[PDB]
Amino acid sequence: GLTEEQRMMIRELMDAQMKTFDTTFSHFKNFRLPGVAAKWSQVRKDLCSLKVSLQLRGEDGSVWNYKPPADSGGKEIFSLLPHMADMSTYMFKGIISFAKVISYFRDLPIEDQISLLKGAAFELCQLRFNTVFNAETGTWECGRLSYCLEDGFQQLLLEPMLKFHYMLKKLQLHEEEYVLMQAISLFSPDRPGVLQHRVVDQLQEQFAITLKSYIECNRPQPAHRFLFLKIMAMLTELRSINAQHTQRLLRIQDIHPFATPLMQELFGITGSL
Ligand SMILES: C/C1=C/C(=O)c2c(C)coc2C/C(C)=C/CC1
Repeated sequence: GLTEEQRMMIRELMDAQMKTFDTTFSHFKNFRLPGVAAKWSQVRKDLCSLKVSLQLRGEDGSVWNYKPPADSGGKEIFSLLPHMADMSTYMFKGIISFAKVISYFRDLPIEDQISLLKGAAFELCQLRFNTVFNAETGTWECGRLSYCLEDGFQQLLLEPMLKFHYMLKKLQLHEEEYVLMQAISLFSPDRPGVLQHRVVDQLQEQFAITLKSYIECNRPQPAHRFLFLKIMAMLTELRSINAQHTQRLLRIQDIHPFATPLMQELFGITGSL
């Protein structure tokens, strides 16, 4: 029940997703691993919000498992930051590649392309991570790497990022709906520095209309009443989570540098003290 324009739009997004989302993480390699005054108090609270163990399954069948330390007043809270920076960077590269495939995106001026990616890279990363999230085990399954939430569940949903992943996974979205959420997030006209606000706003509206129509044509079930509005509310929440985590990372970065050059570029860090 979609127009030909809407069908081609979804096709171009799915194509970009297929080409740029390495769902097995096969090419995530050479990453770092944890080694074998009121600022610090808040950096202490900032880091304890995402507490995961790490599993690495080798091709040979071997398994390495890392359990993180407890917070005990020292630098041990930073042990996983280089690894997560390498992951973030790998994911960001895929997101940048995704955007550059999309015709609606490459037709924007280069300055707006950069402003949009700076604004949304983190959000599209989280949308992709949600598709590998296992809500039954509290684990993001990234091919041969697994990230498992330390253990109750009601106390984990207090952290906005974790509640987001559980609540989004519960909607049981299709691949097509995930990629339309990525586009809606990517084409946000009100990111800092955007100049073609009107063109970007018009593109975002078309992506949201496509998503609304996709759901109407393919989801008649009572469980999916208001699904479009639930998705748009999650995107609003994702934007809030994005803002929280940008401030959170800039605080950590300020006392304990860890951002890769790509992250610095995305977060506006110039390289000068
Ligand atoms: C909440 C959370 C953190 C992240 O969003 C990132 C980022 C960003 C990079 O690596 C991770 C680890 C990962 C397995 C994802 C979900 C857990």
